[PDB]
Amino acid sequence: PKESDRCGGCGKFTHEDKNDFQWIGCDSCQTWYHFLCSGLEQFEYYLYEKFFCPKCVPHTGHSIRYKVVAPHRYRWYSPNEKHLGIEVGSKTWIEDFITRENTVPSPTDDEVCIVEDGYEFRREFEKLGGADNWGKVFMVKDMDGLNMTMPKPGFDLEDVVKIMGSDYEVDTIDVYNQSTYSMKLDTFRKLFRDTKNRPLLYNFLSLEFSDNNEMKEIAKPPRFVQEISMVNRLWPDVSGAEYIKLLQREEYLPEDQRPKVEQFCLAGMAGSYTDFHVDFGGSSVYYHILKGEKIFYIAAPTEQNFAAYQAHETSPDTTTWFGDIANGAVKRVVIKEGQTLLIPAGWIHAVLTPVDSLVFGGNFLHLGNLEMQMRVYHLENAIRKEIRSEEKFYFPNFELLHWMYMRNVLLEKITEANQEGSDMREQEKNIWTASQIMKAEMERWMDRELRLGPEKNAILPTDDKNKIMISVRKQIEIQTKIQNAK
Amino acid sequence: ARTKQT
Ligand SMILES: O=C(O)CNC(=O)C(=O)O
Ligand SMILES: [Fe+2]
Ligand SMILES: [Zn+2]
Ligand SMILES: [Zn+2]
Repeated sequence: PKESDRCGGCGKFTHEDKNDFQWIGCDSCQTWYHFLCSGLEQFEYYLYEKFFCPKCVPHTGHSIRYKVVAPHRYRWYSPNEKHLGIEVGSKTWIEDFITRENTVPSPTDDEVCIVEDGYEFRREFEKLGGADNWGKVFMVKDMDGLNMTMPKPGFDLEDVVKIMGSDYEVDTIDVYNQSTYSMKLDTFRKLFRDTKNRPLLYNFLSLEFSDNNEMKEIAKPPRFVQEISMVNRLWPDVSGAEYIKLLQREEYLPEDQRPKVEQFCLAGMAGSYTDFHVDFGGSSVYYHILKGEKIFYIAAPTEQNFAAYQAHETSPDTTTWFGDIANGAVKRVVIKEGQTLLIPAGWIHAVLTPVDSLVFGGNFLHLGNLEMQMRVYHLENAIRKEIRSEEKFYFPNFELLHWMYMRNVLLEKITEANQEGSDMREQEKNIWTASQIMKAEMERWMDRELRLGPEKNAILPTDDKNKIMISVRKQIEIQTKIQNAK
Repeated sequence: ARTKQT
């Protein structure tokens, strides 16, 4: 081939390969570099008008970044978008938004319930039917009572990067561009320390640390969350005889299959803004502000609001804030240092970060919200039919998780029930109704799979599924025959 | 910035 076309380097024509297959040219020496060999991290790929490779920087100066020409646009650098409208949430949009931000209505007592501590939460949570009837959002002022393991105050980003590693790569939002890129934790810290100079804002929401032996012990979900978590139910963190018995039955599940979404760490700069959405899979959320402050803008999961949200999301429009077209559905709820927010399935929400913040939270699925979860799933699929998105923004192995839950959990219980008496409505009415609901949804999945084959990759052979569905139908019909008898 | 993909 040709020498000029050789990184870089790396000194090779083809990278070992995520580099993808992308290079960048040096506006000095003119030699090409594979992106992964340029010295740039993903978040810089679009920042520089003139890129100067490491070989040339001490004698050519740093790289020159585009002039901020359209601060009201995601492409704030493209002079062509100067005349175009203000986009939510460009720098221009967020600034303005902050000034009127507090005019948005507070919630009704039916919507959010504020409690002083976890003990009061427990009592109010129980009054409303508990987790199986959980439909409203809770804000807890003081964690005492929640059994939620958290770092002692004074703990901060500095401790996070030390434990996780300075080279650890986290997915970060470029707020003003409203996109996400990779950034070394170290690189985030440096920018986060520089409070007085911040051309662009950064805020990472996706830092899952359930696989870090040190971290996963410093910040855990509340006990009640752990108890109802479906992911937890399937991939128990047990040991010895327990784990062995868990193996003897084919109830073992690969760690690389587990959805890692229950232990997130979030850090964000003041002026950060994450736009409206529903957490993937219609998952519920715990959310604890260790430092800083967060303002959530929430709307109940009603059919009217879903219709509005679905339109909002599929609409190519970019200038219209969801709140303005939601008919007073959006409410304002502030969370401050030390406080905790508990959101059940379906809630549409946006969030403003008025102040540099460090948060620990997590997403989970639970039987109590099975319908709403499936409703949200439908919502995601409906939206996907129009726009094209990545898969790392939706609930990982959502369908597999249910196949496993049905087979490993619900099915075994209906069976044991069936083997004695035994009316499940007597001491397991909640399990039974979840089974019928999950089965209904799975039947559709099966049908769909037979009407156009499986998907791509893996994992559960159509054969296996069908075998499972045959088993579930049998036990379910048996149980219904028992009930009809009584 | 001048880039490329192969
Ligand atoms: O704090 C961020 O800006 C957004 N976080 C959430 O919406 C939460 O995980 O439900
Ligand atoms: Fe969210
Ligand atoms: Zn050079
Ligand atoms: Zn290279």
